Amino acid sequence: VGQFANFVDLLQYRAKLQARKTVFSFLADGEAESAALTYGELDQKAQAIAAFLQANQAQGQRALLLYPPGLEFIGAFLGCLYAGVVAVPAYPPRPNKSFDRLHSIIQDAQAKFALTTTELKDKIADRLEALEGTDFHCLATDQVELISGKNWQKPNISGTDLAFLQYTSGSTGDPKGVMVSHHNLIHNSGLINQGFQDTEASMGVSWLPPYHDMGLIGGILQPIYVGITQILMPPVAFLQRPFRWLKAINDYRVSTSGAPNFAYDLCASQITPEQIRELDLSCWRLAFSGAEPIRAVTLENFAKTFATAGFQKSAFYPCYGMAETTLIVSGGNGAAQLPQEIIVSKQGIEANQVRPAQETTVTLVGSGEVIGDQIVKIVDPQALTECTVGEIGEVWVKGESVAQGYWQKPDLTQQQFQGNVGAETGFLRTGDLGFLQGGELYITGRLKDLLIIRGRNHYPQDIELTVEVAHPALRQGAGAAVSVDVNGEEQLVIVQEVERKYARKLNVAAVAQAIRGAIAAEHQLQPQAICFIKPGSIPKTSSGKIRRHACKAGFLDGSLAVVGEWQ
Ligand SMILES: CCCCCCCCCCCCCCCC(=O)OP(=O)(O)OC[C@H]1O[C@@H](n2cnc3c(N)ncnc32)[C@H](O)[C@@H]1O
Ligand SMILES: [Mg+2]
Repeated sequence: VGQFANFVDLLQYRAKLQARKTVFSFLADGEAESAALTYGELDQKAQAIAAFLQANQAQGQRALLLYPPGLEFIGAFLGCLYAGVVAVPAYPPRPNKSFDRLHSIIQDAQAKFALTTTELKDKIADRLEALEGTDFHCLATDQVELISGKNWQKPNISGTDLAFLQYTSGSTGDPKGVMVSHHNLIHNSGLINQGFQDTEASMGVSWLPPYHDMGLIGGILQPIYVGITQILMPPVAFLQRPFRWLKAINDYRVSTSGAPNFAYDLCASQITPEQIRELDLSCWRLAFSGAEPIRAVTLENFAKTFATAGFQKSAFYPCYGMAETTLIVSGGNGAAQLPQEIIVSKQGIEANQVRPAQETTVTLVGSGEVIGDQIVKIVDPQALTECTVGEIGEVWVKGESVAQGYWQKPDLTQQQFQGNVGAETGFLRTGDLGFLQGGELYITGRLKDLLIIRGRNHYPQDIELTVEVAHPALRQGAGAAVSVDVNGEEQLVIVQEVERKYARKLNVAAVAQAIRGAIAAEHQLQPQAICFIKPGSIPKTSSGKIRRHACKAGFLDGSLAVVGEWQ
């Protein structure tokens, strides 16, 4: 299984050894099973979608995948890998909504094809002719006869061949196209396994969106790499009823499931004690947390709320990675059983220094140990010099899981993927600030979002966290801290969402004073402005990640749903 150069060779091996073993079982409601596929059935569907793609002239071309969460997406993705089509996964179009995001990906990828369901094709095909022209082909893959796979021409695949374009969320700018090779998929899959240590006997459940990151290389490809059964449900099922995630873990004895930090909080806040009494989570040995700052308070609250249900905090597996690194770089608590946490000086962090406080203290959770034969270095963003111990700098990654570059973006590719430091070359600039401590990599935040006000460095998420809890009328997770230029000097602007219940009876001055008071105590900062926005109006990615730069653009252009303003 570890001699496989690509996932096409690998699934074909699994379709022989475990043909009748169930690979994916989809619960459309997060409760009852709706559909399933065996390794043999997944292989056959893949050869058939492949043959449909090759006859449709898609080989060597880029194809958008537009599918609802389900097994059709999975089959279309593996069909593209079998066919030699560069797949471009994306969130599907939704009703009463624009296709701007989708057209922008089509223009960037120079895609000639959209792969979708019969239902969506009948609703979007003419809109795609309007936007992309007649030479663009919206194809449906859900009604391909399985006998078509007899006409599949196996491409001569090498690991250096490009498999798919993984587009970034667009939190810091425009989505960029990550060129993920076949070797990138195989190398990182092994890296996830050197850390997760899963076996053919491991069970998995995943509500994560299948389009990108943890949902695709981990929720779809890792089950196939390890030869295990994965239970899958739509993210909306978990979001509406978080108990469905933990009930599935209990029901199928799931060993390995995980999600971003916010999901652990929602499970803790929205699961009743009667529901906790229906749970047995002793089966959960790896509970991963990635794609978002891991907060120490969230780890403790989950461990405390669910210890009666058998959850152990030793199961928490902190992990870090990005699309430019395929998926994972660091993970695990090392020789420790519990996620390593350091208590350091707040003002020190604002000064790129990690030191004890002698000064308010901050608690930082490690994002894991560098997994495998990859090399992580902490470098100064401007001087391109390697930071010493206790210094905070840009995380730099050199390894075989580093993507080939950004699609049709040559200048940015040389800048971010040709990182030179001292006598070293070939490093990827992650754009993430952090530091090395205890063999563990800690992450402080994103460079492009870092706020520099009054000669001090301020992390936007640290300020957003203070504002959300300042008044009950503020919606948590729906706020942005941005720097605007006032007379040549940088100042702080807060764009925060008000709660739907508090929108009509909102005391702008009272809540603004609660906000100014909290930011001054914790950050010694005075907001130039506080813009209160309507519930659900914050510029967000398709994932839900806040676009802070677009909040500053909208404040400066007046495009926000303003229900209140302070200046
Ligand atoms: C059968 C068993 C199943 C197997 C499952 C395996 C799956 C587990 C591996 C997930 C490893 C995590 C990667 C996430 C990718 C992504 O997140 O994709 P991407 O959209 O490119 O965002 C990138 C930016 O997210 C921010 N970020 C990511 N990790 C952060 C952190 N630990 N702490 C703070 N910030 C963080 C950061 O800023 C980063 O650069
Ligand atoms: Mg990024």
